[PDB]
Amino acid sequence: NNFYSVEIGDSTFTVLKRYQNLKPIGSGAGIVCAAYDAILERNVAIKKLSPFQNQTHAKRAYRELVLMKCVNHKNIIGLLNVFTPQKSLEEFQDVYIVMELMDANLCQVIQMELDHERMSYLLYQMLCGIKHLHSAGIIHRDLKPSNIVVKSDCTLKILDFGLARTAGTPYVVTRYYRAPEVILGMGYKENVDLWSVGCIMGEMVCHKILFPGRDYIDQWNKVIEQLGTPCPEFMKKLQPTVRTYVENRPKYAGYSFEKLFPDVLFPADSEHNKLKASQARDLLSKMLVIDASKRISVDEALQHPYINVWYDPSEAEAPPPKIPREHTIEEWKELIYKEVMDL
Amino acid sequence: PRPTLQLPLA
Ligand SMILES: Nc1ncnc2c1ncn2[C@@H]1O[C@H](COP(=O)(O)OP(=O)(O)NP(=O)(O)O)[C@@H](O)[C@H]1O
Repeated sequence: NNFYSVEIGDSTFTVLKRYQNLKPIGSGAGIVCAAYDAILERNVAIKKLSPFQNQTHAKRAYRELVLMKCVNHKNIIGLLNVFTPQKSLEEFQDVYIVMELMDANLCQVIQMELDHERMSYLLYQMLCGIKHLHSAGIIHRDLKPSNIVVKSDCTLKILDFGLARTAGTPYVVTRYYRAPEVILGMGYKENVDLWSVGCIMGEMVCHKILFPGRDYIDQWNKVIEQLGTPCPEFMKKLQPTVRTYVENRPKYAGYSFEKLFPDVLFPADSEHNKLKASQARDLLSKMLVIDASKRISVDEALQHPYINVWYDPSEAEAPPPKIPREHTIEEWKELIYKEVMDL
Repeated sequence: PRPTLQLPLA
């Protein structure tokens, strides 16, 4: 057989013979291994979608597969190969995705003391990845440090495309990174992603989660205590039921960004470049805005003095990815299989 | 131009 089985913890990894020396790197709710591609003479990451058990997983796996092939960008994780051990549609069970192997999570970077140049450059690349997805009207929706991978040369790529979709109107976004429009059930546009960037940027500066809500409702308490109760113009935009609860909350003044992010928490202003704590804080104050209509866009974030120094139109103005929604599990299984065989 | 930066990753 062209394949072979190797146990990783408890689950079985039935991969192509070309992929050798499989080692576990990360966990999910898909298990990821680091391997060596004997044919390509390079290190790879192999994700086993543990995929069509229910209609939710099916849409998540289909989205991941379709978007991974269409998107071709420096700051998006690239698809190298897709395969299945099974030989028929009836046999079909497991889906394996082969990608470029990165050295770490952004969790490790949050436990590091960076200089302005590395923070800025990491954020710039993140924004390039997000701008690319948005140029095709795709919103990531689940940006968090475990979805952001980095290399020792300070390069970065975005990872999860399971929830990635167009602008719309349940609990699938990770709590701490949920924007007010996701927490409060409003409609979300592209800049929902900028709130996630602000939470990640704040985590990098403070080295702790920015809004550590204890549940999905306490998440709102954490945001209004730090930022202040939103103004009545934002309240009018809420559904009457959510609005009554939000207006019933105790009133918060919030804290200034100078008190939330003092100079001492940012890297020292280098004598060798023009990057400054006051610009990083200004950028944070434009991303961590509750009302999405008053919060900046990805483009405005790329134009920001803390980020624009790296601007390169080859990465920042790259052509949009060319993309060519309710089915049963049987219709989905058939749909996944057709895409696996095609690529 | 493309920078020459490093992250000490364990
Ligand atoms: N291509 C890759 N290169 C390096 N590390 C990777 C790669 N893909 C995944 N990882 C690692 O594996 C972890 C889990 O991957 P993955 O399941 O795709 O993301 P996730 O959305 O955070 N998981 P989950 O939401 O719990 O299902 C990541 O946080 C990384 O540590």
